[PDB]
Amino acid sequence: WQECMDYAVTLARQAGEVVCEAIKNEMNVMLKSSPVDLVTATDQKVEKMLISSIKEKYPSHSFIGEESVAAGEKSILTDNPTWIIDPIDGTTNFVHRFPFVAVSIGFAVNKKIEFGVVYSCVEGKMYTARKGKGAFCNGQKLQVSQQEDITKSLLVTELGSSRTPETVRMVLSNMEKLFCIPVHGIRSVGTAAVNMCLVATGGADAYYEMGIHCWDVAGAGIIVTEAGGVLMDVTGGPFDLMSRRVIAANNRILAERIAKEIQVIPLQRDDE
Amino acid sequence: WQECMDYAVTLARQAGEVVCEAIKNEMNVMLKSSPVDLVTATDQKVEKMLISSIKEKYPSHSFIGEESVAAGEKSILTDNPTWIIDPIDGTTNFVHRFPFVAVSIGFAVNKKIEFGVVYSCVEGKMYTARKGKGAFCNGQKLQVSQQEDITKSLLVTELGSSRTPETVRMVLSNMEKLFCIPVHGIRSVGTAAVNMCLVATGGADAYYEMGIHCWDVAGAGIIVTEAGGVLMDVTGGPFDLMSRRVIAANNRILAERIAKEIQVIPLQRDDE
Ligand SMILES: [Gd]
Ligand SMILES: [Gd]
Repeated sequence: WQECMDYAVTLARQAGEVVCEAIKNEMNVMLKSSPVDLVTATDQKVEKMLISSIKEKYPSHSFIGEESVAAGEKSILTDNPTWIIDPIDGTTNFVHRFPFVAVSIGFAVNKKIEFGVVYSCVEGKMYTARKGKGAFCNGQKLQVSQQEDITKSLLVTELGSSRTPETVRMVLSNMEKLFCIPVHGIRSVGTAAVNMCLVATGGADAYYEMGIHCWDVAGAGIIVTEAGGVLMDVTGGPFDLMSRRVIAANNRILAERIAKEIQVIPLQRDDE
Repeated sequence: WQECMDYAVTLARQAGEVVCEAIKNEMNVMLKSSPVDLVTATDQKVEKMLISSIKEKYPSHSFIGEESVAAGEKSILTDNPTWIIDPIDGTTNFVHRFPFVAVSIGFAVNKKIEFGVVYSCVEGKMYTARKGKGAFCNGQKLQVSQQEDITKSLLVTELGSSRTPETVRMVLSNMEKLFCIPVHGIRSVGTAAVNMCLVATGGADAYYEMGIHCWDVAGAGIIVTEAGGVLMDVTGGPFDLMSRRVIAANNRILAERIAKEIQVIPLQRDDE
């Protein structure tokens, strides 16, 4: 898989320069399923670029890409080597030129993530990890923080893509409960992958979110774990890449505490 | 004032260097008015260095510094040339090694901000503005976004330092109201000064917060305005530096819509 990985880094770095030059130009913003569900020609271009290049080199491999799913493709994960991608994690940020945008690539075999590559383009920060081999950022080794007291923690989360009153109310109510424990604070950068990378560096103690997709988390998941973190479902069960829910934390104490305080939202699985 | 400004820039870089070394070291974390109201020895030494360096060149100027006020110095703003400083804007970020921390220096004459310097030390971005001269980041001129439609905007805000349930509930309901217009999103990097510089670069369309202090916004206020944006009170009225409230937007159209949607939170003024 090292070869695939080596290749993935080169691809991500390259896709990153396309995003990077694009962010300075005018964009034709399109809508997908709602007025806040955005896409640009750059997300589509980037995904097409990634997919042709990998299939050209790994014809037998499968793909799960955000925009191809939007175009008809189905997000079912088999045992087969699969490339899980969000051409631009932080699409909204991209549209606004908010400087937190990543190319996210996760590689799964036997339905378990083997490596991950997350390229925060505007900062020129390359985050990578290979199962059993470490988490790095521009060659520097990552380690999650040591914090076991929630009352001294810094959390990351996002507001979500739903604008339905009932759902928003649940998301804010979950926030409120955490906030009031109290915790040191809550931050929101606008990208699950970047948020999770902040946990892998020890900058944030934990990230949680409900409503994400497998492409948003496939790359960064392994980076948190290889940095010494844990992935868990918000239900307190085992992390499930297709569940639309995640808790990425420095340790299991913090993760179970968060699971405890928040209420789950009903969501349609990515494999349904 | 150019001279003063030229000297402020130098001091910012110097203090910026102290913060950056310290961030990777073990810290002495102390409490101020509560368990979530933090201070480190770095906050204190940077502020001391700044003031003692200023007083030396300009013995007759006045100072409003966060940690000094904390120490008994009052926060009364007079016509005298006054330096308004947050030695570390984003103290909580600093304690966690969350990479958004800034040195913020505002300089006011006749109760009006004449120039501001915000150094985001970790990113290495020097933001400066001088009334009537423009706003820059590392030598590149800034300009706010042109978005006039609230439904296509990206907002930045903070949850605040209060953990009083009534208050918390007001912050979140304010958020809910904006969220549901809907707006494209809401971000939080953990520092008023950096959040405001993101508006000045056109990365975010507007920033609002109730509960900041004059030292949190004095430096960044002039950056947004010289970038072509506006400062307004939450009433839709004129910006009042000592009021603990601000709307910093690309333009008056978005500024006024936000003012129209949010409810005021009662707070003690900096001058009370
Ligand atoms: Gd995306
Ligand atoms: Gd501070």
